[PDB]
Amino acid sequence: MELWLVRHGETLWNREGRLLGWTDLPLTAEGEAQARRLKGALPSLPAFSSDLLRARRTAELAGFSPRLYPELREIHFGAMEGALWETLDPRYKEALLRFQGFHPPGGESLSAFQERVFRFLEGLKAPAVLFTHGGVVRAVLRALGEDGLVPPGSAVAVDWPRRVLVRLALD
Repeated sequence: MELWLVRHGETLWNREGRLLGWTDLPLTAEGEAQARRLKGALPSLPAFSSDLLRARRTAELAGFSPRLYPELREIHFGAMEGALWETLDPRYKEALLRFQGFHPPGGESLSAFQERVFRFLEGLKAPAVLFTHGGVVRAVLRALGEDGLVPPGSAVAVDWPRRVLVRLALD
């Protein structure tokens, strides 16, 4: 089933390299610019969005009026929220890089994150545009056997749960 996953525009922590999860940061000026560039580049399909500010605002600037679902939220980093990637302990960096076995204190385990995301995708009844987060797009891409990193404000269309159709990056 055709689904378009959109990574929200940049926030300050994306520039600073800090783990951004449920911290409700706003888009930067550049992030809003990136969101506007998406308007007209995405198909006219029903839309869904994470309820976090940066995602909702991206959907709005991209010309959509999405139905909100917390299930589309980025992973909850708990006590690691805001931690600099640079300073992340080796076993944590690798855990995140290999995308396997991770459960920060006060947060969500990667397993719970995946279950939440995939259960949501399974429930979709028709093609749609999903405004969501980097970690969500990465979970989906990795499950499809591909590199899960995409630029902020970019999108990826997939035939769920089979393959990636296209990666759309705008400048």
